[PDB]
Amino acid sequence: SLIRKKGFYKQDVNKTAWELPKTYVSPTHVGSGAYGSVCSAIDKRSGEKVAIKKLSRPFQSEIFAKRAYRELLLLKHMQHENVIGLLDVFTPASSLRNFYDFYLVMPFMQTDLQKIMGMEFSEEKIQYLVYQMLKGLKYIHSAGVVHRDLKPGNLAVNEDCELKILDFGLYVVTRWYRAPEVILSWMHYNQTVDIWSVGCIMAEMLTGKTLFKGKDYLDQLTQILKVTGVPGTEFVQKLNDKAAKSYIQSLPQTPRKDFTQLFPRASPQAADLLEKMLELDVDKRLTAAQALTHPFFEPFRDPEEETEAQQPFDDSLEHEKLTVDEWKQHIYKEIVNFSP
Ligand SMILES: O=C(Nc1ccc(Oc2ccncc2)cc1)c1ccnc(N2CCOCC2)c1
Repeated sequence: SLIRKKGFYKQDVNKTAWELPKTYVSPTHVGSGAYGSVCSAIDKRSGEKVAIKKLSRPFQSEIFAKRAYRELLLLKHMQHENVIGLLDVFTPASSLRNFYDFYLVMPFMQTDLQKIMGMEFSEEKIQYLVYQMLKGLKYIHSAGVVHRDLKPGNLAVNEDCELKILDFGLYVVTRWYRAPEVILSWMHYNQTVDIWSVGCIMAEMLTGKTLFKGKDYLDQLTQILKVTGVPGTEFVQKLNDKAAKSYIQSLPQTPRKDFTQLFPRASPQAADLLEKMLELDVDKRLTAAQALTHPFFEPFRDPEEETEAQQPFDDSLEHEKLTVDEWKQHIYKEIVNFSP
């Protein structure tokens, strides 16, 4: 019987107590979040900088335990350059009675797109970043996983502009990057909801300004339609929301675009790619794989880097309804069963 496993040491980080293995040193506060907090550290074994996430009271309710479990499984399942992944998982606990929390170890990312946004952006930089986005999206999609909430705050970068996607498999919150069909639920969505997000993010890189805002979903829609133009009969028919369909048929039918005019500084190839991602029709909107073939990425394209998951993300317990204690049992085993 022990207080914590050997080789662990107690240290305060950002005025909270952290219990870390010896191999991780010089922990340094990074951020405090909704369900945990993060620090950086040096893996003295390799001297490389990692990020360590302390889960906060993951076992306080079935909802917290599932979520914490889900994050672990997803990070573990994805193996891709542009998708955040797992280097290590640990807990100071020595038994189930001990089991209060666990730590996720991941590669350290200096910053994110939300924090370096606004600064003009050359098209070459845009080509490079967006190309990495699409590759990561192609990978998670191929595993049957959609992000649903892609945003600059979710795209981590280092100083070399290497990119990894975060937080995949997640009144009036801001929904600037969200797909119309999700905000209005006016037809069923596919994996190309994330592509809409990429379009909004790319557009913002080009101009320095958020593409779509609005106090409420209707004003956002009005801003979206200024750009996409009012959709034609082919699209209108696919709508499963008759009230929305009515509303759309009753609008001043303002024709689409000329994205060359909406983005008067964009290259033809960039405007063309934008046109195909900012597409209302979820059946015509580009997939990640298809957008990767676009000429806008010619200088960076390497088909070999455009991998797919070999296996679909398969959580048999995704639907299950279990007791917090049972959840801890599974999370506990996964941690034991893990290997770096
Ligand atoms: O990226 C993730 N986690 C994560 C991202 C960044 C992070 O902090 C870092 C990482 C690297 N460098 C700096 C900070 C810590 C955890 C992540 C992936 C997939 N699913 C996630 N969840 C879905 C279920 O509930 C919410 C959690 C989280």
